[PDB]
Order: sequence, then structure tokens, then C-alpha cells
Amino acid sequence: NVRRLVIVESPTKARKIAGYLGSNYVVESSRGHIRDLPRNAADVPAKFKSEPWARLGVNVDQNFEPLYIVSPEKKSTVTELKGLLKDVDELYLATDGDREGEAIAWHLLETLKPRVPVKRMVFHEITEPAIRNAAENPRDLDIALVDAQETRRILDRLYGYEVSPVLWKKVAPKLSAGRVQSVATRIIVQRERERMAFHSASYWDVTAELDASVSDPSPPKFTAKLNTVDGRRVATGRDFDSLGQLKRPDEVLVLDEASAGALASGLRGAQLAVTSVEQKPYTRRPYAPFMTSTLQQEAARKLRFSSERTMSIAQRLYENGYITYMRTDSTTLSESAINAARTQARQLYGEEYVHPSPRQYTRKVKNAQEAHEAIRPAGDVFQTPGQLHSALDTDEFRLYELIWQRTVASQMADARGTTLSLRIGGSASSGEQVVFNASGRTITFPGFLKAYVSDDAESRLPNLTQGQRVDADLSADGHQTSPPARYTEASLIKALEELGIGRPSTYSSIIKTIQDRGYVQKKGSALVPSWVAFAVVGLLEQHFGRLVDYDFTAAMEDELDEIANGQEQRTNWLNNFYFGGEHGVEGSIARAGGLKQLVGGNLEGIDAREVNSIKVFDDSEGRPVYVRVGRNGPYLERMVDDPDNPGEQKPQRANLKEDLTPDELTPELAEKLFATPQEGRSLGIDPETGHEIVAKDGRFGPYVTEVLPETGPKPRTGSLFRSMDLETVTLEDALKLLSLPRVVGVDPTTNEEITAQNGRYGPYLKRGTDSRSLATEDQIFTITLDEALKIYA
DNA sequence: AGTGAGCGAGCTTCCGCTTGACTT
Repeated sequence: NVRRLVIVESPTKARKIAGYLGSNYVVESSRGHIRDLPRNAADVPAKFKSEPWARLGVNVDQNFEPLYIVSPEKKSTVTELKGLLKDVDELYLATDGDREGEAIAWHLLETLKPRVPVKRMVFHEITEPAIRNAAENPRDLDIALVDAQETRRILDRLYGYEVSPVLWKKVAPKLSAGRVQSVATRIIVQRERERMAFHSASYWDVTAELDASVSDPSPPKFTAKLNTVDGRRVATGRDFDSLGQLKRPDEVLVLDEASAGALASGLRGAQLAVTSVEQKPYTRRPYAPFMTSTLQQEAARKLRFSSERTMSIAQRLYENGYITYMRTDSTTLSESAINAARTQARQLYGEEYVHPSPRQYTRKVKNAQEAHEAIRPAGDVFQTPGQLHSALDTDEFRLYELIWQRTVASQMADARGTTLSLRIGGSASSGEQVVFNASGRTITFPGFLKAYVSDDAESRLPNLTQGQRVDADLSADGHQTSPPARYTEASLIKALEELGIGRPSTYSSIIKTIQDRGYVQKKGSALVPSWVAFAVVGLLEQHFGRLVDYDFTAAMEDELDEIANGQEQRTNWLNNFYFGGEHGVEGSIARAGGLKQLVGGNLEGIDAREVNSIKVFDDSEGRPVYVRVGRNGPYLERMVDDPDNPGEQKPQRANLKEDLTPDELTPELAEKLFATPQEGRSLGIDPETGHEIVAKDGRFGPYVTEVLPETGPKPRTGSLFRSMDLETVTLEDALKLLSLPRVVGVDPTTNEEITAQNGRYGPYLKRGTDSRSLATEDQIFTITLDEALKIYA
């Protein structure tokens, strides 16, 4: 009888472990990590902070020795474990079977400093057998796995706190760069460039409702569509030559409003024959059970939930004991879960809808770690979703309903059906051998679909015969080729998973991180990159390309495996990565000279002007169009010929609205934004000359000016009256101010001219150098020469 | 005696594990 102390990661797991292991057992939780590198200069411990150069938390010159400090929030949890350790016999470290949990075991060892024998308890599924077997057969700490966790923690540290300060001095302050986020942002930027270089092509489709009811009128209504016409096929959106114009034009034929509109009008009905009929039975295999990435994607598709929202719900379900661990990267179900899954389906849906052999899904993810089982309902027997409606919330129920269906459907039979593919041929009345086509699908055996819901896109039909006579409602609609869709929260995560980037505990947080730093804007349900993202990604692609390559994360994992099995030393690769060496793999940083040289030796050699200047296209005249970033808001800029200095080009600029997306900045919109007024409000165009009149605010007062096309004439100005306002003045009021110096006539006494204007002190007329005041703004236009002479003498 | 020019401090940031609870 030995009293053993057990330390797990999740507190709700600690309750279940303490239930399986009884009296002589004390199970407590650590709530994740207890130590980590100091995040800022404040977290650095007083002694080791003030003296050396520990901004990185890894004094690299001293053999990459990390600086671990205990979290102040967990500082009360660490002291709680030290007190319980002095009253037990042995210490079991029961962290997850991942390389992060192994480090947590080591960190608990180096912090508590146990003067007591220690053993390593590991387990995948959390059940009574799995934990009793694990507690009876412990293990030893894997130092090679712990050092592989420190290698990546320092790697993400050197990547982070050494490259992001380059962005500060070359893009904008407080920005960030990383191994995980910079690739996701590069993905969003690269996808946006695909839309910014995508040219659309317009085509016309012709829908038709086939009237085959004169054959067999045994409900029936069938719709069809045209496929080809003689040696020319109906061009669709599939001829974009990968987001361009078109390719292979001899096989297809483009359709416009008049060309396709003639085929629908050339034959309302026609004597057509069935050239081919072919039906075939199809199948559809079920989906693997839920891991974290697949749950976040299907919650967004079927429930319109967000990653941050989905995980908050699943946390409630897990902590209350309704599902298993939601942060998982494995689709494996435990033997108890499979027995619960097949019994639940056999009892409810029946024995016919189950599967003979238990279905195992072994499609592993790139550099997965397999520490937990798939997200599935808790308990040795699954509680039906209807048996939990009284306790669950609205969001809790819908999510548990989606999780329960996924687990059960993963063990049910395949779906068997049959599709219908019929082709219609013949000739046209105008003189063309047109050929139509219509495809349909019909389900037969549901199987797993009885608990799930386009594997069942249906288009019912009646009957037909090969070579039977059919008769042809007609409509010709036009379409344009659509650009490749942007990334959502789901489509981005599945993109990172295909690259081995991110972990179940970071998916929902990557979205929040790239948003809270201006790199991406969430336009409803799509991730739109900003111009800062184009500048940050544009910089990293040209000076740290190996760091932002999609294979870089896979190249790191292959290097951490040689440290996990014990073939390569921990410090060796970090030394080569940070300082260099001819032992590079392909085009690695070691073959480049090390990250330190790639940062300190490039600060002098980065052109922030070209980095913040993002050329989008060339205008109709061939001049390049840039997008300056950081210069007090993003705006357009281009170098045009200068009127005063010949040769030396002058830049014209146009402020860009913050709500404009990068793919919407077309050359047609660019020149229209250049013609917009600089800082004033535009009033209109004067028909007498053709100049645009605007109302600005200058050094003296609110005035009105014309613009000139780039004798040598000056721009005519005119200061508005006291009765006018800067935003209320019209083009009419302006056009009067532009000719305000009005010569009411010459005075015969002194030969001088009399002109009426308006100044600071209201309206006034001047008799050469003598000027008298007026009492009405409108009277400078109604003043006669006679009335002006009566007061001037 | 109140304001607050003009010069210009010291700071920013990386991945992953995982629940925390006070008083005014």
C-alpha cells in the first residue's frame, strides 16, 4: 500500500482518474504548462534581466540555454503541488502522450524538485481499463522527446522575436512574424493575388424543359441543358485556362446573347432522338470521426459557428462530461466507443443499417501526434441526443447532435444509389447538329445517411429508351467566370492541415491573431488581406523565403524526429540554423549563413520604400501604379510627367477607402480615383471651359477653384461669401465667384475702372485705389454704373 | 497659479499546453 501522487493536465480528467483509482491515490491537475520563456522584458527575472542580453529568453551564445519562468497564475498551483508531494510515497507524471506533454512532465520535475521516485504514466483513451493498465505499467521520462520540444520552442522564439523587429524597422511598429501565422497570411495574400490577376470571361447557357410527355404519360417534368453542337461544344466556366481567358477553341464554341439566344429561339420544340441512356449505381463512404479541425469545419458549414464559438461550446460539453477531448488530432475511436457506436445504431436504426466489420479510419494527418481519441460522446454507452435536450443549451445541443451523428455514421453501412445520365441529340431548324444532355441522381440504400444530411443531389425522372423520339420551354441565360473563392475560417484551417501547420490548440487562435494585427479583415464569412499583409508577406518572400515556405514546417518536423529518436543532438541544428554552415539541406538558412546574419546583415540592405510600395498594375499609358503603406494610411501613387520640370516625374496620389478590398482595385477605378479632388469637395464641371470646380479650405479662407488639364494660365479662384458654407456651396454659387471681379463700367471722371467684389468685411467696390463698402452681397451683381457713381463722389 | 509647447522615454513580438474566479 503506497500513496502515489498523480498529476494530469485537465482538471475534469482528474475527477475521472480519481474515480478509477480509489483510496490510496491523490490526483490533481496542472492546467497545462507551468513555465515558459519570458514574453516581455518585464517577465524576465530581476537578476538575469538587468545584466545581460536576454530579450530572447535564450542566451544563444551559452549553448542555447533557455530561460524558463513560472507563470504567476500557476504560481499558486505549483505551491499547491509541492505541499501534496510531501505527504505521498511516489510521484506519477500523467501528462498527454505528445511531445508537449512530455515537456510538461519535465517542467513539473525540474520545478517541484521531488526527493521521491518518479514514473511516467501515459494513456491515449481515457477509460477505466486504459488508465488502470497505464497506472499499473508506468514508463520513464523521454529526454529525447523533451529536448525536441525545447528545440521547437526556441525555434519559434528565434523566428518570432528576431524577425518581427525587422518588420518594425521596415514596415510598421508592433507588427509580428512567425512560423505559423506568416504562412497562413502568405496563403491569404497568395490567394488574393490569384483573384487580382484573374480575368473573367462571359458565356451564355441555354436551359430547356424537355417535353417528352407525348411518349409515355403514365408526375413528370424534366429539365435539360445543351451540351454541344456538331464539332463545337457549349463553352462553360471550365474553359478559363486556369483563371485566364480560354484555350482549345476548336472543340468548344463561345456563346453570347445573340448567338445562344438564337438557339433557344431557333427551335422551341423539335423532333429529337435519345442518342444514349446510361444509368450506373454509385456509392459513398462515410466520413471519419471528428477531430478538432474537422469539427470546426463542419460546425461552420452546417451550423454557421465560428472556430472561437465552436471550441467554447465543446469546452462546456467536455467539462460537463458529454464528449471526449475536443483538442485532438486523431480520428481513432476506442474499442468501448465502437461498441457504444454500433449498439446505439443497432438499437435505434436497426441491424440492417450497421456494418459487418468495424470501420477503422487510418488516414493520418501530416506530422500528427495521436495523444487522444476522436471527439465522441462520453460514457461506455452513448446517451441519445434526445435524452440530453433538457440539460443542454441551444448551441450545446446542436453541436452534440453533430458530434453524435458523426460517430454513429462512421460505423454504419455505405450509401448505395443510382445515377441517371441521358443525352439528347438531333438537329436545329436554322441548320445545326445540336446535342443536349441531362444528368440525374437517385438514392436507393441510405445506410449512414439515415443519421446525416451533395451526396444526395436528386433530379427525379420518369422513363426513357435508347433511340426514342422526344420533343422539346426555352431560356438563354448569361454568366461570367467566377474568381477562386477566398479562405474562410474552415477553408484556411484545412489548408494548414494539408501542410502540417498548426495544432488543435491553435486553430481558433490563428484566426484571432492575424485579425488583431491588421493582416486580415473578416468580410462577413471571408478572410480578406490588407495592404500591410501584402507588404509583410512581400518582405518575407524576398528576404526570408525559406521561413515562409509551406515545406518549412514539414522540414522542421523531420529535423525534430532525428532529435526525438536520438540520432541528432538538440543544440546542433539550432547552431546551424542561427549561425549558418555549408551543411544546408536544400536552400536552408544554414546554407544562407544563419538567421542572425540574415537579420543583422540585411537591416542596412532592405529598401523600405520599395517594400511599402506595392505595384498592382500599369495604367493605360504604361506608368506603374503603387500602393504606399504606412504613410498615414494606404493610398495610390504613380509617377507622371511633370509640367514644371521636364524629365523629373511628379507623383500624383489618391487616398483609398479603408473598406476597399485588394481585388476590387481595378485600373478603371484607379484613374477615377486620381481624377477625384485632392482635399476639397467637387462641385461639378463648368461648361464654358470644361474644368472641374471644387471648394477647398486654404490659408486665408474657404474658396473655390478650377482644375487645369496637365499662354500659361493660372487656376481661377474665388472666396465664398459670408452667406455660404464650405459644404453647402453649389456649382452655381461657385461659377459666380469665379467671375466676381466684375467691371461695372469705366468712370469718366478719373478713367479708372470700378469693380465690385467681396472681401473679409463683406461686399465692396473699388474705384482704382479708393474703395467704398456695400450693404448686400446680391447687390454687387445688381449694381448699375449710375448707382456706383452717385456714392463715389 | 493653471495650462500643456516641444523634445522624444521605453515599449512592441513567437508556439503551445490548459483552467483561472476575491475586494472597490
